[PDB]
Amino acid sequence: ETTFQGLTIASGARESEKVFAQTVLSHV
Amino acid sequence: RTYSSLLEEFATELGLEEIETNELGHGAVTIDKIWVVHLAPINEKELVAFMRAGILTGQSQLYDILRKNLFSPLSGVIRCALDKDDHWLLWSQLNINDTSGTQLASVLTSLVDKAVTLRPSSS
Repeated sequence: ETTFQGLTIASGARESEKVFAQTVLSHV
Repeated sequence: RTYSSLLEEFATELGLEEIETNELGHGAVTIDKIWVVHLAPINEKELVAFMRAGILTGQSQLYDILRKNLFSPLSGVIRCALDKDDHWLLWSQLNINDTSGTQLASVLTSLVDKAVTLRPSSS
């Protein structure tokens, strides 16, 4: 975790968001 | 450039140690604890950066977005889809070799800004 141009940012995501991404990516 | 070296560049640009990716190269950054920008290769030459934003506010937004959904000579252009629940899905599609850590960071900040509204660094 750091600060970048006013945003707090970290590598990673909650699992449901990863699931959502997996869904979108699997339908293109 | 490779996909993985591009992600290294992007991590360094942002000041993170690493943007981890799963088996298929899917990675993510969490922004202000709540937003998530996802990164993935989509074909041999291209990647995407994308996020789910909020529910559509009204018919007015659909026109606004469609009036702007025009071809561009620029790269890192933010485009907008709707998901099945009328949430905005904000996305940019980029060439792995043509992009930089800096442009990816601009994409990230533009994605986040849109959501709200709805080699050395070149910053």
